[PDB]
Amino acid sequence: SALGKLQDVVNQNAQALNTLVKQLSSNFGAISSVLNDILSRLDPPEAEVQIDRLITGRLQSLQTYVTQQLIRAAEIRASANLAATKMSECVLGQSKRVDFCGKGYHLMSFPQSAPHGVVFLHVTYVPAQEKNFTTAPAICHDGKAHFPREGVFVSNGTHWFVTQRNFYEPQIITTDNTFVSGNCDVVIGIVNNTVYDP
Amino acid sequence: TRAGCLIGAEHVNNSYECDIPIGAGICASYQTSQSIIAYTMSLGAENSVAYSNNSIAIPTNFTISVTTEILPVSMTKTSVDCTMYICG
Amino acid sequence: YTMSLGAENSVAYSNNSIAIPTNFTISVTTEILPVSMTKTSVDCTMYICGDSTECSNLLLQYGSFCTQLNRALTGIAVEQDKNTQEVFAQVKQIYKTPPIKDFGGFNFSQILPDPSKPSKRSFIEDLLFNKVTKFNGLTVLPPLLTDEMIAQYTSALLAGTITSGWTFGAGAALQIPFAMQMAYRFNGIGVTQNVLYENQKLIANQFNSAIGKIQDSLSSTASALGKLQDVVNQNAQALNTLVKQLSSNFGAISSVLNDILSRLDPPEAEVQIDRLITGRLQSLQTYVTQQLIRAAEIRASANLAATKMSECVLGQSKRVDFCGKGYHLMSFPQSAPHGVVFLHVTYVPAQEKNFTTAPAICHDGKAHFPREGVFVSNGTHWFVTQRNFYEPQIITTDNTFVSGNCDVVIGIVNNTVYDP
Amino acid sequence: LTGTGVLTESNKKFLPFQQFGRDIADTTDAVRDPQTLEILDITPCSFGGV
Ligand SMILES: *[C@@H]1O[C@H](CO)[C@@H](O)[C@H](O)[C@H]1NC(C)=O
Ligand SMILES: *[C@@H]1O[C@H](CO)[C@@H](O)[C@H](O)[C@H]1NC(C)=O
Ligand SMILES: *[C@@H]1O[C@H](CO)[C@@H](O)[C@H](O)[C@H]1NC(C)=O
Ligand SMILES: *[C@@H]1O[C@H](CO)[C@@H](O)[C@H](O)[C@H]1NC(C)=O
Ligand SMILES: *[C@@H]1O[C@H](CO)[C@@H](O)[C@H](O)[C@H]1NC(C)=O
Ligand SMILES: *[C@@H]1O[C@H](CO)[C@@H](O)[C@H](O)[C@H]1NC(C)=O
Ligand SMILES: *[C@@H]1O[C@H](CO)[C@@H](O)[C@H](O)[C@H]1NC(C)=O
Ligand SMILES: *[C@@H]1O[C@H](CO)[C@@H](O)[C@H](O)[C@H]1NC(C)=O
Ligand SMILES: *[C@@H]1O[C@H](CO)[C@@H](O)[C@H](O)[C@H]1NC(C)=O
Ligand SMILES: *[C@@H]1O[C@H](CO)[C@@H](O)[C@H](O)[C@H]1NC(C)=O
Ligand SMILES: *[C@@H]1O[C@H](CO)[C@@H](O)[C@H](O)[C@H]1NC(C)=O
Repeated sequence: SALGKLQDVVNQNAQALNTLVKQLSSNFGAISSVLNDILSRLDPPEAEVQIDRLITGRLQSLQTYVTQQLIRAAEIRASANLAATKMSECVLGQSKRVDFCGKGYHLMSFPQSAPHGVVFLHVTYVPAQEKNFTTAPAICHDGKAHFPREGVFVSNGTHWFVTQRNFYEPQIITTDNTFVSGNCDVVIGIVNNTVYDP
Repeated sequence: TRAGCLIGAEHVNNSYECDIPIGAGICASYQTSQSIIAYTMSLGAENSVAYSNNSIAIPTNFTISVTTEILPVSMTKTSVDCTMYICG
Repeated sequence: YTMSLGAENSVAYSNNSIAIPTNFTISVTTEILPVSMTKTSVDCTMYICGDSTECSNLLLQYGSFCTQLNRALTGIAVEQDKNTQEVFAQVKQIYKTPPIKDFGGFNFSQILPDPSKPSKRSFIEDLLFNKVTKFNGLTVLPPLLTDEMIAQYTSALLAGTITSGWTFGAGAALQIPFAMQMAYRFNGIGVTQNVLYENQKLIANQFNSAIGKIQDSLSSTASALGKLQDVVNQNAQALNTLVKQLSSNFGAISSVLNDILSRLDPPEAEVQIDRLITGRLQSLQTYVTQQLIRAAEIRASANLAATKMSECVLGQSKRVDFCGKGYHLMSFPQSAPHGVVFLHVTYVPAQEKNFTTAPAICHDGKAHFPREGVFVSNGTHWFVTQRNFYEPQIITTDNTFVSGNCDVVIGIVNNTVYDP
Repeated sequence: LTGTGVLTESNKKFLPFQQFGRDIADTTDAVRDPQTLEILDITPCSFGGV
């Protein structure tokens, strides 16, 4: 049941073809549904009246089939354009669009062929094993605010560290991962702590 | 129901996923002595984030997951001659 | 009159002049997108003849046309259900907002559901739903999800976006203070976090004022929700035309089939019933074709809404003019009749001043290029702002890097580089 | 006028010269009894989908 989208198109096309074929078993108000019978049982002056109704019916059926086929080909073209954009933005390069090439942080996609379709193997990065940590926007060492450069200030309860935003890697808060900007009485939520100078 | 009268199913006071769509918030499923049950579909679990002004959660591990995305590309190319369908 | 394309502005361009904004305004826009149509089914046997048998026998000679129309309408209904299932159900666990609402100063009480109503919608959603407010064979099928379920989905998405940021659409939702979330989203457009951690009060005031202005605009002006009313008007007009097509004669002696079956004999009534059958069948086929063509555009709009729900609310987008006019910060989803309404919070710079700039500076024969910044001047002294917010810093060897000599770069200027 | 549907007493303000009644869909929903001067509402017979 996984390859359902690819099978639905085939089923719709088969149903359309079968209906177009079965539309030839109708008389549309005539005496028969076979032109051979009408032509071998009636004279040309009187058989055209019966042939015109079949012609009108079959023409209407064929026009309906062509209209439905164009409407379906529009959706198929939209899906093909989406698949091409995905192939260009996730197989030939890493993407940053959320929920565009899988759930999680996109890493790489692998193209795989399929009957009248394409299957993408989206390798994603899903974080796990969360853990609670108390945090502060910055710190006050000598009356100045030390905002982090790339990370977040966390504390295990007693000591303050600086780690990443997607993976817990505690490091000593030094003046190489934090920048000083402004005083220490304008930011709400700041916590006093020491900054190590190598 | 808000979509009509369902004759043949039993209305349970539980909430499960949607198997057979019926109408406005009503779904059907063949679950337990077996019978068809009608119920109100559930949108999901009721989680509650421990939000505060001085707490943050940082993941310590990770998991690489590979999912599949199936997209149709083309259809069967067909050609219908009118002189063989309307006539012949 | 001849329409005007706008004002005639003239950017004062020069090889040694740059404009760096000194302030900012938090704007909140509104984008409305139609997501679903009205699920309608048409019994062709009841619409073409009506409680009759001879006309049904005459119509059975036309093949599998009513089956085709019913299949097309059922596919349209399933597509409309998929259109609203793939937009509001991008979350597995229904999140809830904490009781204590302390988000740094951002007031979400007017965007979050209120206990006043039976835990159904919010003030903005109530305005949206109050602003866009059994037949001869036609029937309207109700949608799978109800207004309450779509509203609960939007509330869960909002709670997740407020209490976790973008960590609830990429795995497990982890808690984070809203101030640090706003700082991290400011660090994604070019501005540093020290600007937010010092103008948080002004930012919260501007956000509250923008939400109030959005509410006022929704209350006073009712012409905003036009894309949602247009679809309803088109569907109603299509249904009205399909109903009024039952009054035409199409060459027959009467539009009512009972008046024909009670006046003529079966030998002569078939000729008068065939005209009505053909006319009503052509009308119904035209209606179905137009409905499919309209459902195509509605599916396109629903896919656009799913895209603006995935990488716009469950993450910050860097696509220009895709999630608001300006630097996107955060978007908020709101339920609407047959549609979705986004509230795009965008960073808009303002109050820019004119400074003189240089590509690099030469200190000891070697060139110094900024790591992340632009060299500016107040007239006599050289500084460096970040990219968009004027924060003059002393040019040290920690915010610049040396690359070659200053004899190949056009625009070099002699200046002192501070060594700590 | 021949057809089918439930007949019920209507509260419409028929005029002394009006005999029939049509809605916005050009459908007869009210008639006057040719014997008793009473207006009856013609509501369609019950139907739906299965
Ligand atoms: C964080 O705290 C909340 C509330 O006590 C708790 O439900 C959650 O499990 C904690 N997370 C972890 C894994 O520390
Ligand atoms: C916090 O971390 C420090 C350094 O790793 C350690 O010495 C201390 O025991 C930890 N405290 C707690 C409460 O875990
Ligand atoms: C955080 O919230 C608690 C409870 O409302 C409050 O007592 C505390 O002062 C707050 N801290 C800051 C600085 O936001
Ligand atoms: C930080 O230190 C200053 C000066 O000692 C003091 O006034 C302030 O209360 C301290 N704040 C905290 C978070 O302890
Ligand atoms: C992360 O998970 C793997 C197995 O999934 C385990 O071997 C490893 O110890 C975990 N990391 C930590 C820090 O516990
Ligand atoms: C920035 O603009 C706001 C009004 O939006 C004003 O209140 C504030 O004083 C301005 N600040 C600066 C730096 O001019
Ligand atoms: C938020 O605004 C509403 C009015 O829209 C007000 O009643 C409420 O007290 C405000 N809440 C805060 C956080 O000030
Ligand atoms: C430029 O800035 C320096 C340092 O703030 C100041 O001493 C000097 O007067 C300023 N000059 C002008 C023209 O503003
Ligand atoms: C900048 O433009 C002016 C005016 O054309 C010119 O005189 C000057 O030499 C130019 N300087 C540079 C950086 O080439
Ligand atoms: C910069 O200084 C060098 C000598 O140190 C000199 O040759 C050059 O002309 C100066 N350039 C400017 C911008 O005056
Ligand atoms: C028809 O005759 C009946 C019985 O006498 C009488 O009740 C009724 O009013 C008459 N109706 C008309 C239209 O004359």
